[PDB]
Amino acid sequence: PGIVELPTLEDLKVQEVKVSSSVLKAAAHHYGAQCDKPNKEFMLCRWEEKDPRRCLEEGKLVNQCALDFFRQIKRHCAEPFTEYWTCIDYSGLQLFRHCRKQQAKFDECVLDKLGWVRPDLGELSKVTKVKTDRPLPENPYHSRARPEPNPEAEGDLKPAKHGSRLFFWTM
Amino acid sequence: MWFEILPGIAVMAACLFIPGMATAHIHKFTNGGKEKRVAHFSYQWNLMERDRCISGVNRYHVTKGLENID
Repeated sequence: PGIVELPTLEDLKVQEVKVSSSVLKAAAHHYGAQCDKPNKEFMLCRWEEKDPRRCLEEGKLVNQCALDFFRQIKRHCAEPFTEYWTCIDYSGLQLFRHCRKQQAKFDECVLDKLGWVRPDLGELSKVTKVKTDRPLPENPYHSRARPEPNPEAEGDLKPAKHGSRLFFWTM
Repeated sequence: MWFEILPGIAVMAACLFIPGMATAHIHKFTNGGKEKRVAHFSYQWNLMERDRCISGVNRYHVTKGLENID
């Protein structure tokens, strides 16, 4: 019994970034490097509040920053990125292994056109510290008041009054 | 004098050839030239489903890059 509150359709009307999974995979490392702040803030909100109905604005801002990143890569390094993501898309598993020359062209293009460097191995998987300004959810699980603990057992022990007190056994 | 044996393998080789190419070509034909994307894990399937959604024409192989976004 209650209300399943749901934000109206207007709040979740994001611009809906539209690139295929192969295109996303091609720009994975550079996007993670130069877009880490919105992703990290949004995910910390998601993990702390534990309520996607609450951190929708961070979901907006992450999409805004992703679209800005893709607009920059469109404006500066369109051709190498296009060839690289097409060559990634050809593979069934989308492995970076086969596509290394196009990766080199894309990397040098973004390095000398947008000042970017790909993260080294394992750099993109380190736990980061975010400087979010939202408060800490006091009751993320919405837990009710806990039952009071049972009365604690304490006190000095003396011999049982009149022994066992079990039938004729006096002692 | 075993060259007479050789035709038996030859045609048989063709037989064993026919599926291996055909499947590959079929995988290229039905998926727009590119290799059939394999979903061994839920992440790959989610990527394929989002591709089907973004394509607008309900086929995952149809890919959109920079031209789709603003």
